[PDB]
Amino acid sequence: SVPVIPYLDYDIVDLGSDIKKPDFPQLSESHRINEQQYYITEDTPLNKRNFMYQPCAANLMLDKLKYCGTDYFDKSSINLMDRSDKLAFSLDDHSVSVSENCGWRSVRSDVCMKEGKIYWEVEVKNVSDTSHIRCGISRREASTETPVGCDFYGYSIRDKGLQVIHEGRLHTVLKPHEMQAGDRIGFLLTLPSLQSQSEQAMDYSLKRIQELNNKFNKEFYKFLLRSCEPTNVVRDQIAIRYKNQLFYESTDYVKTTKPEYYDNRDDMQKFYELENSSFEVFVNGVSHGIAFEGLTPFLPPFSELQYNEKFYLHHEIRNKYVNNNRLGYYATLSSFQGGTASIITEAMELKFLPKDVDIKTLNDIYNEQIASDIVWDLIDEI
Amino acid sequence: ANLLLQDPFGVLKEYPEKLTHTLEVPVAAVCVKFSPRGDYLAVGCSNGAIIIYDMDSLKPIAMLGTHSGAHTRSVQSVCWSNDGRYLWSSGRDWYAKLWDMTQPTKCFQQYKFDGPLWSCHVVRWNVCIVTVVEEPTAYVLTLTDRQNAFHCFPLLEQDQDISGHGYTLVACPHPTIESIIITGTSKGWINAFQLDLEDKIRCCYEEKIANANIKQIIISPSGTRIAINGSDRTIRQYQLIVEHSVSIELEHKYQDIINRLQWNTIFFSNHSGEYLVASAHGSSAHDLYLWETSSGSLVRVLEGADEELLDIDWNFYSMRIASNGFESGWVYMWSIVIPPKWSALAPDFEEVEENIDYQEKENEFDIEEIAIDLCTPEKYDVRGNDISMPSFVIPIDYEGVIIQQHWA
Repeated sequence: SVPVIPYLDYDIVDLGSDIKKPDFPQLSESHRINEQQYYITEDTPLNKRNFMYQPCAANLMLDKLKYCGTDYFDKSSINLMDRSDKLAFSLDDHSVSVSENCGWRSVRSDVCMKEGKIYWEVEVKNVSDTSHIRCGISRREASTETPVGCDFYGYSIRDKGLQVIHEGRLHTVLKPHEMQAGDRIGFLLTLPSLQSQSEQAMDYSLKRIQELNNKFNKEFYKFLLRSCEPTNVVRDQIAIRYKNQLFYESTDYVKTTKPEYYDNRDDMQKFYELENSSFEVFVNGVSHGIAFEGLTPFLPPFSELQYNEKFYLHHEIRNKYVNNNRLGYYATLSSFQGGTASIITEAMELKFLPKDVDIKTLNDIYNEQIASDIVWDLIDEI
Repeated sequence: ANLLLQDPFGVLKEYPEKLTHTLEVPVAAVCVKFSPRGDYLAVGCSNGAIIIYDMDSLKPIAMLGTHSGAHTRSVQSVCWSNDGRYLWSSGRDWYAKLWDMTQPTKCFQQYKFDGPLWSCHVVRWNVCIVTVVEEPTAYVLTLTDRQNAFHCFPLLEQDQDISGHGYTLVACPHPTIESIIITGTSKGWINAFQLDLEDKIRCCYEEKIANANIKQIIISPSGTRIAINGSDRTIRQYQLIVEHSVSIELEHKYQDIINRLQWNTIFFSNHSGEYLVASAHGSSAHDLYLWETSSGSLVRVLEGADEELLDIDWNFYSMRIASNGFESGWVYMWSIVIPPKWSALAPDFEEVEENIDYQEKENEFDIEEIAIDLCTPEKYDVRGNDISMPSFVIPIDYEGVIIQQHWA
């Protein structure tokens, strides 16, 4: 219903120019802590109104699509889209740092955790009695304004004693220990396989179409939920010119209630929990146990993307319960009142690296995100 | 007085600015005088009444002068005893009726004088200084142990003639000495006679300030400042020093520069006289003035009424200004008007006036044998007053209340 937005002068690069096609994150002088000037982004968009953003690049060879999605930084790092407007980071240590008059925020790094084993460490610089941080894991659903842990879209641990955070509650289930100005936390997140994920997601799609559906029309929400595939993508990602640059708006997931399903076996409303998950933390190398084992399964039938419920029902038509390759848990970080935390990406900057062959570095799946982004859109280019 | 302890704070401002009350008294009134506590308001009237109001509902509790000793002529002045129980009232009927509220309508005792009267001023509840018309001495009316003989000692040394100094017309007893009484002649000299409460009277001060007909002399309640109201359009506040041996000096002068008008009555604040309040005389004088007695300047103007005002009373316990109408007879009243607060609704409410930047703490995302006494009443209030010396409440006329339902 809308035409493809045409290119502009800076969009057609040439061999010689060394400028970077997603226009650089313009930084702003935030404050001085840890003997370092950190910086908030000033002129690059943030994720709002239940959107996620990504700088597009005009890709000249492509015909139906005229653009490609792109990230800014070379290796894996924080995507500056799902963060807060007072959340500062410097080009020196990549530690996120809010000012002392700013509160509990959240910052997500762009690497998705979908299946397999991913491990990385997170450096912690300045955690005083007055400045705090909450490191851990979250989906794309967890609002980066609130700190991770109020909901079932993220989990983390406290700074002092590492009280494990879910539903806002503080749980002393691990070994209690406090952060200081020099620790580093490592994350053995064991995930189920995408085959095992797909069947438990398909099971709920069958267990939700009619099994509790005996609202004024229940066929079309069943029809949308027929039409509920495990790994298939429905993406509406469109190029836009914002602030004199070029970007994508991607449809984002909404908050919803707890996935409950009546198993006739044990006679109790059972919770959907992922298979064989483990949330192990390193405290300077030592292991501390499994914080959570029952991670949510999310892939079609637990994440509702943004949907026009009065436009589509009346009628060609998209679906709520889809994938968009951004679906899963992320490297999630928070900061409070000057509490600084830095994310470590590569094996060369890791000190306590366990010896598993299934472990791949944080930069690795980032490249697999680089691998997935173009070729899924090449498939959508036909 | 426990309203003001939690009213809350923000009521000490040392004047009232809004007129809140109006005693719609049909029979016009000259002098008004509050009770020593904030309870009652005596209203000296023109046709010989002395109406006495209860200040809480703006409606009278009695009008004395029914049984014995009604002021037949107009009443010029009324003072009260130190407690608030008796009441000396000097009128133009040549009598000086001392009342007792215990037996309300019946006068306690009176005395026939040499002429009409200007004022009265009560030093101890019995003794009272009364100004006889055009007499160079004031006849102090000491109510002795016997009720028939009031020794009217001349308030004058035996041979010091004040012909050329004037004629005594005002006398205000000193509060913190109580034995010196300063009296004002009619040609600018001010005599200061110290009673021994024998009758010896030392002339502690005789001096002309200006060749004017002295209208009124007032003292601060700490005796520190003394102000005079000449017949020239000037108010002369002094600085009073006494141990006896007494001495004043000209602190400041107050005058109507624009309108160049006369001053009717003047009055001082509670503690040390930080404020003077005066009522102008001429046409278009619709408002009392205020003066910062140290800086000397016109601080505020109390724009309430509609036409000239004659007498000023300031009972600091209620922080009120009663001010009688010169023309209508109506009795305007200013009052420190507190506004309510909705923070009284709940014990955790709070009334801010700015969009405050609440700063985030942590847990917004995280889910008796002490000394008890019942015996001592409080000694002071937020104004530093002499509370807990129990004032003489009015005895409601319980001899005549039983008919008082039927036909007054």
